[PDB]
Amino acid sequence: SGVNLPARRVIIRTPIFGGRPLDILTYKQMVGRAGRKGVDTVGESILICKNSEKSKGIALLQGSLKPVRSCLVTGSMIRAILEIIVGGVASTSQDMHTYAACTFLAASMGAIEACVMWLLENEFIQSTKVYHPTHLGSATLSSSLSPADTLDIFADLQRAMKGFVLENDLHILYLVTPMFEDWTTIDWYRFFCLWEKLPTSMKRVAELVGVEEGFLARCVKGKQHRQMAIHKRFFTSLVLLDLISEVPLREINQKYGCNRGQIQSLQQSAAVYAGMITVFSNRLGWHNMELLLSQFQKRLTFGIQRELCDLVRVSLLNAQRARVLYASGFHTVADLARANIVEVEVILKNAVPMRTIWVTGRKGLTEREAAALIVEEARMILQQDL
Amino acid sequence: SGVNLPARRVIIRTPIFGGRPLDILTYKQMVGRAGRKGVDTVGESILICKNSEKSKGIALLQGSLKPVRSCLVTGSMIRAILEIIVGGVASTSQDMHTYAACTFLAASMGAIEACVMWLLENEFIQSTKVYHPTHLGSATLSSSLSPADTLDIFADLQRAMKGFVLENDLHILYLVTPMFEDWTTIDWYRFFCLWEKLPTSMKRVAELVGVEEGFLARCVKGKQHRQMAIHKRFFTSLVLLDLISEVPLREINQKYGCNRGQIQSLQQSAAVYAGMITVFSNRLGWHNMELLLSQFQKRLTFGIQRELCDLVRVSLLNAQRARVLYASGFHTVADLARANIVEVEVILKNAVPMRTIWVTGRKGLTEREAAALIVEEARMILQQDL
Ligand SMILES: COc1ccccc1-c1ccncc1C(=O)Nc1nnc(OCc2ccc(Cl)cc2)s1
Ligand SMILES: COc1ccccc1-c1ccncc1C(=O)Nc1nnc(OCc2ccc(Cl)cc2)s1
Repeated sequence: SGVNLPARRVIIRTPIFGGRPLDILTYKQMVGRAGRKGVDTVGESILICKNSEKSKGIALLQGSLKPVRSCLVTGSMIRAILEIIVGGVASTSQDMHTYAACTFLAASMGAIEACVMWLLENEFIQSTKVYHPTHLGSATLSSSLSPADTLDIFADLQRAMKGFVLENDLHILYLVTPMFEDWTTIDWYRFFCLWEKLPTSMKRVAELVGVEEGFLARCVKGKQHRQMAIHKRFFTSLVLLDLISEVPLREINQKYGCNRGQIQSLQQSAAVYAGMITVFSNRLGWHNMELLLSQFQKRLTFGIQRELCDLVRVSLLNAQRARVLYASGFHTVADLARANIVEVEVILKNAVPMRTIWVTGRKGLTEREAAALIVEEARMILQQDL
Repeated sequence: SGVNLPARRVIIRTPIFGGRPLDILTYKQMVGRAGRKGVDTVGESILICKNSEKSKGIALLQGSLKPVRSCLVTGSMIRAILEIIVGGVASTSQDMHTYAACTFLAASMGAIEACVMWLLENEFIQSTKVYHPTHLGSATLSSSLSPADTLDIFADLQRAMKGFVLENDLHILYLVTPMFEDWTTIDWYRFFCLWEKLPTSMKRVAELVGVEEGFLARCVKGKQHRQMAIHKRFFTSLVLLDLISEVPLREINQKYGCNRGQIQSLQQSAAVYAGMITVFSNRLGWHNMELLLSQFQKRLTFGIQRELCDLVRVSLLNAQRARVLYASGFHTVADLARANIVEVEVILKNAVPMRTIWVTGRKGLTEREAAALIVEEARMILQQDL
């Protein structure tokens, strides 16, 4: 389902993918890559099946795509009703049913009343029965979060304001940690070990958010839907703690047991969540929390420290071409606009963990061209932003 | 002792000033204003005395200024020793006594050893006996605070990081509140009344810093050196709360019983203290507290809200020419650089609580000239800062 990568022959080892038969859409997506346009005369797809498996293989061969659905009480319809009401585009319930008469459900061929009742009973919307957005209802639509999740997000942030720990970045990370989902398979023993070795200030954040020690890779070590979601959020917030501490990905993998792809996926998800939480607090008139969260989206997107938050504005300074360029004295995009060209070439030549330097979207770049583009990007950034 | 304000005749009602005889330096300062240069031929000072008072009056007439002193264990010598050691200008104790051989005490004609011992026993300085600044010793010299006060300041900030209240500005104000000193005569009943009417979130900050209700304008209402310094800091932090809430000075005076001169003096002192605390946290590697405190110095210097923190950068927008200029849509020094000249003239003409507008250092300014200078200052600010 990703990038366009055609191959002359596509061999699909087994029709059973992950314990379940291969999806017909997935199978079509795979076999559509068989054959390079303008190079090959034909393209070949070979699905390797056997014995009984032969039946599922022939079903995939002769199958066709399933019809499209709507997926619309439900979270999607709640989101849609909130989106229209809070935007001011629809006010009366007659308009509310008119809107549902414009959806895919109306084209495929009660719920809106239930959605309006749920939004009214949860203080997302006020009734005068003209429906008007509240402050929480406006903040949910602004920070782009599901109204189902926004209730617990509001409760968590409101509890965090009452007591906050400013001597580390872990409390500002537990709030921007999205969830556990399935980003990794948490090892309980490993978690408990890390916990037994946290600073004298972390466990303060751990107990201020809900984590424990009697249930913190303990009971589950030798073997509750919210406490599981807290510890699996604490561990997740510990990993991000090492991501914003510029710990190398291999060290994070060794200490936590999660591979680098999972760590990168988690950091991207956490940066998205941090941006959403920042907007949510900004629209709610929470100035003492939005100010704290305003930098963690960048610090999680690039996995950096605060010092590099100005250097990573350059498109070619991710988290290691900016740290080696920061240690040499360049700590600001201003010092990098006139940064001696050949100098940054030498600095990028040093510290190796022709076009060896790889840039996202630029593929491989030679050291000289890489740092030349770095200084040019710094010049553009500081020149067009004022 | 203030500005140069000469008068033809200076009449000093009584030689007894504030229950004590008038200082000879103060008397000379008063009577030096008798006579305007280039206008009067002579100047007259008349000290009105009587009966016994006549003796103190004639003593003031025939008195002379006392000799200068040095005022240098003592807090001044501790400050001087810390200043030289942490600056790196002096390292060995031989150099430390050489420094004291350069002071006014050496010119007027043990202590340095006691000061070094006090700085060593309080972790301001490390001994290798070459003396080197620590992180706390470097942070004390950076944020310009007395090392005597910096210990309790460090303890208070360190306690605040563990538990902080971000849902109001009162916790960020209790840390930047200098002290009680004598800025006002606190009325206990009034204080207790205000306290009985605080938001459901203030008393959280009050109990997180040390304030109580059993002793909060209670016992002292019907009638301990630290609890007195906390409540007298809580009340002081409440007043500043109304100063940064843009409450009019007369309303603050009515609700708190402190006149406007005392309130302005307190707000200036608190802004100075906020700047010092911000630098102290900046040099200690406290990024989650320096970020919170980075705006309160301005918000206390001008007694404004956050929205006006960009408008008050203009020299002629204190806290009421910026609020009336903010309500009309100008919320940034960018919108005020091209702000229609005649438009801001009309806006300044409105909202009155020829040169009626008074500007600090510009004396009285006509509305047209005032807002013309306002837009010119905005242009200069946004033009020379990038
Ligand atoms: C909550 O918003 C986020 C902020 C940071 C990072 C991720 C998200 C996010 C996360 C999950 N799902 C969605 C979003 C999302 O992008 N929502 C957005 N809403 N507005 C945006 O700006 C676009 C824009 C701005 C101004 C104008 Cl005039 C027109 C368009 S982005
Ligand atoms: C703690 O510093 C404060 C900061 C804000 C407001 C009040 C104070 C304060 C309060 C009580 N006593 C003293 C101060 C004071 O100004 N100390 C200062 N130290 N350095 C400064 O900047 C001058 C400077 C800067 C850079 C160079 Cl290269 C040369 C000189 S000011």
